Amino acid sequence: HASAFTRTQDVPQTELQEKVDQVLQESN
Amino acid sequence: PIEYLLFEEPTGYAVFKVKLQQDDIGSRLKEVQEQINDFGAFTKLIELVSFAPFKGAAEALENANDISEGLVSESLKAILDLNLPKAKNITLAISDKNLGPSIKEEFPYVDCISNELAQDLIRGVRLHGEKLFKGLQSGDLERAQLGLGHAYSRAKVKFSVQ
Amino acid sequence: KTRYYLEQCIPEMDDLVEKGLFTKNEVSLIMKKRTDFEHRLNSRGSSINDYIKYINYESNVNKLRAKRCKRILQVKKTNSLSDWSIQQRIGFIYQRGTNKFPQDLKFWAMYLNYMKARGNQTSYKKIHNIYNQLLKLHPTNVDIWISCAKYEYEVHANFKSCRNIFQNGLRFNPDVPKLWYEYVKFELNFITKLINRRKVMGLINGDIALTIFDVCMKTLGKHYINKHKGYYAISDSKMNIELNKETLNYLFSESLRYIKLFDEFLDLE
Amino acid sequence: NKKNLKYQSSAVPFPFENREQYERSLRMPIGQEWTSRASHQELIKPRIMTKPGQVIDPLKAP
Amino acid sequence: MKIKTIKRSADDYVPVKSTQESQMPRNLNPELHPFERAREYTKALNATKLERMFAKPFVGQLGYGHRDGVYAIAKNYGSLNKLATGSADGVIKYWNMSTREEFVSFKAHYGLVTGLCVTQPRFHKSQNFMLSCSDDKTVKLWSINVDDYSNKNNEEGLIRTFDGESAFQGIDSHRENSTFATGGAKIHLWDVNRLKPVSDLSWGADNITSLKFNQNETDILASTGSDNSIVLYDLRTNSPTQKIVQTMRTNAICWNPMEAFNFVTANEDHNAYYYDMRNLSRSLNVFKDHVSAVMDVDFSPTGDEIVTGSYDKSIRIYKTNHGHSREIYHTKRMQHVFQVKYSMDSKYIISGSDDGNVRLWRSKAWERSNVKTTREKNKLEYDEKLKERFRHMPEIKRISRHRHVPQVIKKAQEIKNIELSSIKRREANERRTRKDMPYISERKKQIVGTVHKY
Amino acid sequence: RAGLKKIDEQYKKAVSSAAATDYLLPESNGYLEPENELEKTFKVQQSEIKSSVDVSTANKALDLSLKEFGPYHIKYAKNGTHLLITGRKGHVASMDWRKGQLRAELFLNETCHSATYLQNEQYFAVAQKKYTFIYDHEGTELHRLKQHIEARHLDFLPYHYLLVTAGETGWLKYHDVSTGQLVSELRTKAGPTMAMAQNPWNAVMHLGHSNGTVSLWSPSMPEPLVKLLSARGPVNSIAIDRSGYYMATTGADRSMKIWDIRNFKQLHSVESLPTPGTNVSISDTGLLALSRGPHVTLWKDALKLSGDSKPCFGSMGGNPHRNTPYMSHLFAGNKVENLGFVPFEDLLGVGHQTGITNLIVPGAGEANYDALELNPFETKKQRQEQEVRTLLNKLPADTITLDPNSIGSVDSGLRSFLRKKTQNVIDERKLRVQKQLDKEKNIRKRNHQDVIEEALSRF
RNA sequence: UCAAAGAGUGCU
Repeated sequence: HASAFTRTQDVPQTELQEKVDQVLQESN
Repeated sequence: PIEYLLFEEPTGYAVFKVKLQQDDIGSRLKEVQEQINDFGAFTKLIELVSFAPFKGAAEALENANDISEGLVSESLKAILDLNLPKAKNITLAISDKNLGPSIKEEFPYVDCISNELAQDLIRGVRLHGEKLFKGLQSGDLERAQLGLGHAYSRAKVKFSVQ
Repeated sequence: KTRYYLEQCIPEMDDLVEKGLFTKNEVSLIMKKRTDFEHRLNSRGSSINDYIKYINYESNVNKLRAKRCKRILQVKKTNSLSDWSIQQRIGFIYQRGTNKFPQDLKFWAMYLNYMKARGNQTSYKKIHNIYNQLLKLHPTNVDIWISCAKYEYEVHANFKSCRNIFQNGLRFNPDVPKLWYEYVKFELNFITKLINRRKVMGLINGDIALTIFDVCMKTLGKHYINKHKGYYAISDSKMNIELNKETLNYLFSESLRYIKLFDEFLDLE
Repeated sequence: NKKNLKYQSSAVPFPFENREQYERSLRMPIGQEWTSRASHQELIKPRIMTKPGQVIDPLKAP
Repeated sequence: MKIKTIKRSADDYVPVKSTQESQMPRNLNPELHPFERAREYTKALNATKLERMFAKPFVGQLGYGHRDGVYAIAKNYGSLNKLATGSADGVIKYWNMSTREEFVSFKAHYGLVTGLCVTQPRFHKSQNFMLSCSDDKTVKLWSINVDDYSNKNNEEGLIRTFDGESAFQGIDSHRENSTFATGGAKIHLWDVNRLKPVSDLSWGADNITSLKFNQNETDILASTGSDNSIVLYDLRTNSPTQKIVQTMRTNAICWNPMEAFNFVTANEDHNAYYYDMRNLSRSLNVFKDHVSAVMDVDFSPTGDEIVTGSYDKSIRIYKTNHGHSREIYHTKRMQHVFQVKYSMDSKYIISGSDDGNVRLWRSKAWERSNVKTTREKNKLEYDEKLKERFRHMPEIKRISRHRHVPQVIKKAQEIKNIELSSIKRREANERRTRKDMPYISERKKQIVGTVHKY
Repeated sequence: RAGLKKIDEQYKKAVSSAAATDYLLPESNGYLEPENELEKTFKVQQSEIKSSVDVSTANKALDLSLKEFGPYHIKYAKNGTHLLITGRKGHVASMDWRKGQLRAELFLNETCHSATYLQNEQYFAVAQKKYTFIYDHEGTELHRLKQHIEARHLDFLPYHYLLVTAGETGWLKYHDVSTGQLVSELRTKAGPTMAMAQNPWNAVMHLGHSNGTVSLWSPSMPEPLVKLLSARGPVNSIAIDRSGYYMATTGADRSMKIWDIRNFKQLHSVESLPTPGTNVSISDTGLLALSRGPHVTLWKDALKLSGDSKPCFGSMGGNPHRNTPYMSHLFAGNKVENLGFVPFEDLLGVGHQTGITNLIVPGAGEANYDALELNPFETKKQRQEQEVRTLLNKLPADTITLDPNSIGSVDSGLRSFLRKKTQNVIDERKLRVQKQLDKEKNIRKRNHQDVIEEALSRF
């Protein structure tokens, strides 16, 4: 079942999700 | 083969889950049709599963248009994303066929339905209205419809105070 | 179908007399009151208070049984249906109440608190589904998103899950400055714990928030522009200029809160 | 005291295989006036069941 | 002294709340409930009466029907409310059973449509397909636009044609794979992507009248020949397996969906024969309630029912374990039933008669398709066993069994009974004197011989 | 065999379900058992018990002292909500002693021997001398049963809707209220009937006669099933427990007999009665009621196999084996017209010359009533619906038999003259061919199972 | 008012 707790999109839908994941790839 | 139903309210967007599937061969039988009128029978068919009210007057008009030109708004995308499981393909029932391709593009794993069976349930949802919301805060649809009415109209005509 | 729920109690109540904790007459008093409660719930005019009073009733019954077990049986737990039967029922009554009155925000909280309190009995997975249901009846109430985000960052310390909460919560509610303030608050907590762990690692041997600050500022202004304009744009130029004023001040005040927030985090620059 | 032929069944009904089998069952009161609400349910459930609006596909390989 | 007296709390039995339901105390002491036997029987008798009332099996007809007598009915195994029909006029139709209208109609063949099937071809959601054959010696693949999904938005019409040197009389499609078999002068296997017949199967020179693929052991195929023979095949071996010759020709065959090795056969001696695929020397069961040749038969998707479409203008329902029909359907508007099929939900019956109209019937005439309340479900269900329970009571049989059959059918039955009695008296006279009159099981009289003995 | 173990399996599940419901039973019937051996149950007097019981119980207790037509034959509706009373000189009154409103009043100055409630409180039956009348709640008489004449005892069967009438005539009639026609007429030929009672378990009517023979009766049947003399003297009354296992008779010769119907044996006999008992009533709990003239003596657990359980007046030096009355009450200057147990109440009605008095007795009534069957608190909307369902599930008269568990068991011109003769010839042929088969059946059985005489055997 | 009998509404 769809759950908020685990991301179900498999790609970052919200532009926020774009920005944060960029740092995470950048960080480590 | 339907499991989820998408409905739109002036206050917001309502999703329903189809607990039981009505007979399709006997769809035109009076006995199935009487059930749609009957609230008690209808509640056995479906159950309100989600409702996300619109943030304000402006959002409703924007979504009211986006529904009109067969488009998916950001609000609609968020609701469907949270509710519809990834899954072979989950089936969603929708009033508009034109919204079909738009939903499929954003969600490849959902198959939309707009056959008479879907229309039959959609009619029942709109028939009972707030009674199906089971006490959830949906304001008053009749006034909200009035709220959006000229608002949707005056926009297209480009009516102005000038 | 009041009887069907009632018959579920019989194997339990039979266990009580068999173990000798409760006499025949005493259990009859218990069943009678249970019978009264079930009719009220199954009838028209039932209210959320009706589920609360029933729920409180079993808890006291549960306390009587366990407290009686030590006095009479002198056993911490008698291996029989009685020990876990009451706890199953209370959850069952709650589930009916939540389904019967999803609107009442108060009644849900008792379930989350009640379900959480008996963690050993109740796996965190059960807690997750309830939050999954509850978020999903009320996506627009930010106070859930922080609550479940709260629960899994402290009880479970799963930042990856907690972060997804704010991402989903912000997706539904981008105009609520609080949840943004709450999200940056979590991130800086994550960074501070990380660097403190790094400091501990050395002893035994953040930019991300600013992006939240920036993106937060854009959308809140966008929504604040949406409000105070209603359905339609503002034709007057001067009034449009004003609408820029409130958002700047509203955005400036909305910035200033973070300036206070940064002050707490000594470890950060 | 001769029994009335009106109420004597002609033969032992299916699935019962011998005469004593039918009277053992026929001593049973099915009605809920003699059976608990739960107990009524297991007895009254029929062998064959189907869900409306679904295709009963051929059995998959065991 | 120590005294107690019965004590009634008014609040407990009379709720203070007006909306609260009153208490219904229960005491299951048998003493308080006398005549359990009589009460159940009376309720059973009443329920039997209720049953005959609600028996309203006919629900409607599909549009205006076909041009000539319908002779081919194919049901979409993957879908509930789609159905394909063909008539001797050479026209084929695809129906929306829920709306009882047509999706599309094609003048497929110059001659008669002798076989029709639905499939999902694997060419090497938005459209469905059928295969049609005819005595004009061509097989045509068709594509139909359907409104099941709205994920798209055409190319409706013929897709491919397969020419044959000889006329074809029946067709079936392999469920798992796109391969399909066609039965005319000689039984072939075909591929959708090959125009020529991929393989040739034949026991001998005899022509094949009908075929039906197995639904579970999908590689097994069965066919019927004009020489009163039933032939079994296995695709894996690409050869025929078994042949048994009957006293009569058989018109149709259906495989039991729950027993992969079990099938039923429609016969010309007023009978349907129920067979195990492993031991064909006998029959598993026989059904004898028709008065004319049985044209068509099928298995329910629940697997507990079969129907037999007969030339005597009637449709019968049979329990698999019982040898006599439990139900009869008829109308003056029946002329010659040639095709009978089920809805995939097992609730409704589809009939095709040569009058050119396709009709729908309830599998159980008294049952109603609305969603029932739990109280309704229990009581309606509650009547069921009591009817099953007191089935052989005289009055219950008299009411439950009774059906209005057409005068033509009954008089045939009466004459038919006089035949069998006159026969039975005759062989009974033989056994008085003849030393060697072997007793023949009814399950074996129809079998003339089997090729492979065991 | 295995299937029967399966079938037997639901039995153990079914009886467990019955125990599970028995576990739930909301209420318990009243008890009375001494603390102290020196104090006994048959000295305790009603006034003290009246003080003991609750104020509502005292208010529930009814005492109606009327002389205008006394003595009074009390009667209680099956539900017990409404109480029907017929005086000796014969007026009848219907009222709800609980509700406090009279349903109907009937002040007819014609002698009435008894009365009985019909399918519901709305309609009820009364026995005038020489005729039987039917009345409504409003008090109007719907009709008159012309066939039924000189009826003393009137009894009505709820499920079968049959009304039975016993009289001194010897003519007996069964009448089904719903149908409106008498099912059958039967003459016992044994003379007058002092007592009539029904066993609810089997629905077999019991009729007593001066010879002492108590007679079982059935609707479809032309005769009486069973013939049993209880006593030398005429039987004053016959009592049948609700279970039907026990049946009690008191002879006019001061003797009391306890009988069991199932095995058809005399359970116990008592001669200790100083004088013949006026009337006998049996509690639902099995407690037995004996009324002799002024004083009524009650025995707890009277119906049991043990000889010690048998009723015994007084005691033999406090012998435990002797069984004293569980309650002893005397109405001074009174005689017992009849005894009536109050349905679903811990209460015994008593009929007497001065009027109607109701005596509270612990354990008298069954504690937990079956609402589906009868509900004292039944509302009128439910009441009519219950009637209709009872109509739908009405039991036909011919269903009545000795045992219900037995039921369901498995066991022209010249041409005509020529025509008449040919069918005759066909008949002789049928008889004769059948017989040729008969010898051939005889021959097979036979096959299956002086020197000179041998010398000439061939000839 | 009770008291019996009707005809709709709400809802499980």
